[PDB]
Amino acid sequence: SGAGPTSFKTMKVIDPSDKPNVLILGSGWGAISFLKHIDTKKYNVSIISPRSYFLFTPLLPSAPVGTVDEKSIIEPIVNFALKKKGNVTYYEAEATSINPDRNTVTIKSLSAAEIKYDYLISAVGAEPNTFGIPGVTDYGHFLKEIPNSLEIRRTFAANLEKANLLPKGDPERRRLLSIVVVGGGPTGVEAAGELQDYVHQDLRKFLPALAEEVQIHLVEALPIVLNMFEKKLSSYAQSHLENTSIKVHLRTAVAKVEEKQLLAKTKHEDGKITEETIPYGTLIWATGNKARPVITDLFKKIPEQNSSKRGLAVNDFLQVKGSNNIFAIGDNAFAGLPPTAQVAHQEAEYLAKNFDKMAQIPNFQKKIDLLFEENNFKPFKYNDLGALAYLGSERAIATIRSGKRTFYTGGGLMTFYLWRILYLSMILSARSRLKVFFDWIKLAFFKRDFFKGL
Amino acid sequence: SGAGPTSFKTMKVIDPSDKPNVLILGSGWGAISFLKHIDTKKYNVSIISPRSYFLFTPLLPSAPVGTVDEKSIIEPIVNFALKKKGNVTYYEAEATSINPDRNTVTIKSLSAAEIKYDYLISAVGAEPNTFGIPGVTDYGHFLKEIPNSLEIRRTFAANLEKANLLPKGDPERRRLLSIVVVGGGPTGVEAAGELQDYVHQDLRKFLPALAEEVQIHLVEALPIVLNMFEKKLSSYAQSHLENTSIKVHLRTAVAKVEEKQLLAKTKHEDGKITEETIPYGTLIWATGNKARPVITDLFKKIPEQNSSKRGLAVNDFLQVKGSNNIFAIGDNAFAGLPPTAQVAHQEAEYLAKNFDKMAQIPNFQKKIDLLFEENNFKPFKYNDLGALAYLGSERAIATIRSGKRTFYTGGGLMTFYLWRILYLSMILSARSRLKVFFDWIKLAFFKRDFFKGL
Ligand SMILES: Cc1cc2nc3c(=O)[nH]c(=O)nc-3n(C[C@H](O)[C@H](O)[C@H](O)COP(=O)(O)OP(=O)(O)OC[C@H]3O[C@@H](n4cnc5c(N)ncnc54)[C@H](O)[C@@H]3O)c2cc1C
Ligand SMILES: Cc1cc2nc3c(=O)[nH]c(=O)nc-3n(C[C@H](O)[C@H](O)[C@H](O)COP(=O)(O)OP(=O)(O)OC[C@H]3O[C@@H](n4cnc5c(N)ncnc54)[C@H](O)[C@@H]3O)c2cc1C
Ligand SMILES: C/C=C(C)/C=C\C=C/[C@H](OC)[C@@H](C)[C@@H](OC)[C@@H](C)CCc1oc2c(O)c(OC)cc(OC)c2c(=O)c1C
Ligand SMILES: C/C=C(C)/C=C\C=C/[C@H](OC)[C@@H](C)[C@@H](OC)[C@@H](C)CCc1oc2c(O)c(OC)cc(OC)c2c(=O)c1C
Ligand SMILES: C\C=C(C)/C=C/C=C\[C@H](OC)[C@@H](C)[C@@H](OC)[C@@H](C)CCc1oc2c(O)c(OC)cc(OC)c2c(=O)c1C
Ligand SMILES: C\C=C(C)/C=C/C=C\[C@H](OC)[C@@H](C)[C@@H](OC)[C@@H](C)CCc1oc2c(O)c(OC)cc(OC)c2c(=O)c1C
Ligand SMILES: [Mg+2]
Ligand SMILES: [Mg+2]
Ligand SMILES: [Mg+2]
Ligand SMILES: [Mg+2]
Ligand SMILES: [Mg+2]
Ligand SMILES: [Mg+2]
Ligand SMILES: [Mg+2]
Ligand SMILES: [Mg+2]
Repeated sequence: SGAGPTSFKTMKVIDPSDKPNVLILGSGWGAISFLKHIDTKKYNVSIISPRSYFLFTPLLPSAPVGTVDEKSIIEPIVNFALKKKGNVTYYEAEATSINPDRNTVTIKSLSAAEIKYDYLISAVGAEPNTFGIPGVTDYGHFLKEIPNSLEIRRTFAANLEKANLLPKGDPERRRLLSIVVVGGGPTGVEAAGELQDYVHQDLRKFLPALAEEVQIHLVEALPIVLNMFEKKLSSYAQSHLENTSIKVHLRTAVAKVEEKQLLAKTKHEDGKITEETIPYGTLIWATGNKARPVITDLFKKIPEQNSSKRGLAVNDFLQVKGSNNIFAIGDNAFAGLPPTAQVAHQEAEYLAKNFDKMAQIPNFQKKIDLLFEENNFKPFKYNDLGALAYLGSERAIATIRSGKRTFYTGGGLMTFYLWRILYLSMILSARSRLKVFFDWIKLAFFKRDFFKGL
Repeated sequence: SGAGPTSFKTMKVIDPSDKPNVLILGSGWGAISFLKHIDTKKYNVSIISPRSYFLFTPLLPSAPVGTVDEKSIIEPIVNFALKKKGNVTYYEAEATSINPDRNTVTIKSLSAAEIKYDYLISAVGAEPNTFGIPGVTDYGHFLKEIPNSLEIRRTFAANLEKANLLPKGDPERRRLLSIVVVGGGPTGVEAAGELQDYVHQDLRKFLPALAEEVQIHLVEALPIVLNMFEKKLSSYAQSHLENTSIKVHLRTAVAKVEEKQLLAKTKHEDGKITEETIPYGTLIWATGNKARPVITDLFKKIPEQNSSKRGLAVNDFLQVKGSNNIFAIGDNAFAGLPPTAQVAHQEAEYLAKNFDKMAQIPNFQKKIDLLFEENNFKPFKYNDLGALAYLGSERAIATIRSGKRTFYTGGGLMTFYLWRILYLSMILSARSRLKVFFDWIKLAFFKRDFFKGL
């Protein structure tokens, strides 16, 4: 086919086939968690993704400022594939059309056909949502993929360089040193906190006059940040952010983004609506999920998905409603659950175990959930294990749970240490775990590397 | 001035001046070793260099394949500057003309004036010499600066990708997997060895068919590799290189480099001259020093330098012959010594100590060596401490000495461990030392990162 140059087929065995062809879309939390658990001797497993590596997304906000290095939080797909007992095929390409009628996926490669399947596992994720707000794509940076980390560093480094040539009182200097982060979830909060850490811990030590003039803004439409946590943790988080000099704009929406300024509209608690023009040098847009084009295209082809908006509606067995043989997990699937890596991972593990049982029942190996129900398959039940968020300045919040029971809840320095330990344990490869560990040790003794060219 | 955006002046004290203006050209072994030892309270110290960081050159051959990371072997100049007690000025620019008549250096910035001096310390180094051989600059890669490391990785990665799409017996596949390294000194030998390590230790584990078809060529005009070592070590080195499958072409000169092949001419020991067309995919040109344009320009302006070729001829006090106030150290200076980091470092330390004594004698602070001779300054005496070279496959050679006495001489696994320990001790910053240490630990457990995009 016309797939990219990082494409492969592993060769653990000599392929004759009798086995169903299982095609996975994506190389992220859902796809790779599924790959880790799927039996590649029961099924012929293929993967379509434009990205030849897994990204440990929870540490992406640490990468732009060099708290961790970009290499440390990625792992090539081939390394996961080579742990499998059977053969794995990877096509470096993006799915452009899912064709349920003829059981194929049309692919195109950026760096260059229809790929057949018996079962499809869609895990392409979601893209950042700009909500049609003008100027976001022209002037803002997303914080979603490794290239975004590099772009943010290049932008902020260039702004610091330009600001440094202007006199202390110049409003252009002040503007160039202004950062606006939109989104009060973990990504935006952690982006803000990591930037504030860089500025106050490292930049201050060699460019103190620049550092003291940096202003970080966090903008969020809801009345609180981190609304997945209990109220006292959200309040603690906001108070801490404010204590580190981050200006938090709650109940605030960005109406437009222009080149050198953006318009923020606040609906205050008293009901008044005010507008503020916020000059900015660096805009990070860290909010909103929306369905990718290949997914919104699929909505039109399955009657039961015609009303879908956020993602593919899936049943208790993670089948795409209206399809006998397409499953969806993670951010591209709507199952009434939050768009988190935790959800993607559990969905993937559940689904892989279902595929083990499916190989024992002849009807699967030759009312869409009839066979699942007749054979007494348990429905998927998400177990919320809690939530973590780094807040800058060696503070984190954490709620740790399982079922109705909460084991731990709190914030402070101890919680930051817990945050680090838990994140290390959740990294999917030993290589990436060691690299992140070393990044953090180096950080205890030395400043971060903040190089525009590396 | 019109210097680049990484330019700075440190502000340890409030500058009034009475002190001579000492201007350093470069940010490499000579310049940074000199900076480390120069008293910035006795002198107003400025630096002109287009590169805002120090490069630990002895580990550059390890960088293309990810034995070490590029970040690990560099250190920003500002970090050395901030260790000094006085103020240090850095201009991100290249010296384009040294103007001895008016005691200035003309600068231009790549990323944009005449800078005055009382004393000039030239340490701009030398550039790779192609010897006018056609095609070297069109098709070859130097191995001199960080961007070259990135370029070599991009080229070899792209070649492996292309070769992987061709059938096992295709001569284009074989060509794309052919590497030619020109130069049998430490740089070329280590480049070859590091590439052979990557191919046989890492690539082989996931692309064995590609790996087994890679051919590395080492081409050298002299009858032996590593001619700075004793004969038995050179012979051991060649034998080891050959034992790892590197084809060593001694007594061989490259007559021309074309796009897909180069012509190698061998004068055999029996006197016959043969030609071989060597197909290649990656060419690394790791031989020959030549004077940079700013230096060859200076030859014409000082009568005593009119006959100079290799570099500025310097006297026993490292003064440029024909100048009262220009000194030169490292590869841009000819003192009858080899172009090595060891020589540059000793020259720099010697010269900085001379500047300490110069500040005590009024004639320096307001026959070019008359004042040095009258005041009984000791001439510079190079102390050869030995030589080290990595050979791939966990083997190194080492000769360790001081004066007439040799403490150690040998090759093998133990010498490789010694090579690592010695290299770590010679890195100029604790940050870089820790990063290299961590790179090597990670390598003991995991494959190298060989990413075209990072
Ligand atoms: C910066 C950041 C920090 C986060 N932190 C946390 C956290 O701390 N905790 C938490 O629970 N969640 C976190 N999340 C959310 C979590 O990353 C997502 O919920 C998770 O990525 C969902 O997994 P997924 O497999 O659906 O999507 P992803 O992991 O995004 O993977 C999607 C994959 O599909 C590929 N792809 C895209 N288009 C196509 C196409 N057309 N065809 C084929 N493949 C395609 C992509 O390249 C990618 O490999 C974070 C997200 C971000 C962006
Ligand atoms: C890959 C490699 C491996 C090596 N390994 C070893 C080894 O193991 N042992 C050993 O003893 N030696 C080694 N060397 C040799 C050693 O690096 C040189 O002898 C040493 O660099 C000389 O120091 P220098 O200060 O003269 O030049 P450099 O260290 O090359 O520094 C020159 C500086 O001048 C700057 N510059 C260039 N043009 C201008 C301009 N117009 N104006 C101002 N600044 C300019 C450059 O950016 C650079 O900062 C190696 C060299 C290479 C390339
Ligand atoms: C009786 C107990 C049962 C039945 C199961 C687990 C019990 C204890 C666990 O720890 C031992 C659990 C408390 C601890 O870790 C799971 C939680 C902090 C997990 C919280 C947690 O997890 C994630 C996770 O697991 C992922 O997987 C790859 C991915 C994730 O995206 C970042 C997360 C995640 O963001 C969070 C917050
Ligand atoms: C009586 C002893 C005296 C008076 C002085 C030193 C004695 C022992 C030393 O080790 C303790 C010495 C043996 C040991 O290290 C210096 C040698 C292996 C050094 C060999 C050595 O050195 C370099 C060096 O030093 C540099 O400096 C920055 C830079 C260098 O470029 C890479 C080198 C270098 O390439 C080599 C080979
Ligand atoms: C007597 C017997 C033994 C084995 C003694 C071991 C002593 C230290 C260990 O190293 C060897 C070390 C690994 C261990 O203890 C600090 C941590 C995992 C504990 C948790 C811990 O603490 C931190 C810490 O304390 C810091 O302090 C300045 C800084 C830190 O980051 C900013 C951390 C940290 O991020 C974590 C996770
Ligand atoms: C009983 C009391 C103590 C303190 C015991 C300490 C044991 C190990 C140390 O780690 C804690 C370790 C740092 C130390 O010993 C291996 C090295 C510096 C010794 C020199 C050494 O050896 C290597 C080695 O042996 C390897 O083997 C598979 C691999 C190696 O690279 C490829 C090296 C190596 O590159 C070096 C420099
Ligand atoms: Mg995925
Ligand atoms: Mg992702
Ligand atoms: Mg998904
Ligand atoms: Mg996603
Ligand atoms: Mg230098
Ligand atoms: Mg250099
Ligand atoms: Mg020099
Ligand atoms: Mg040089």
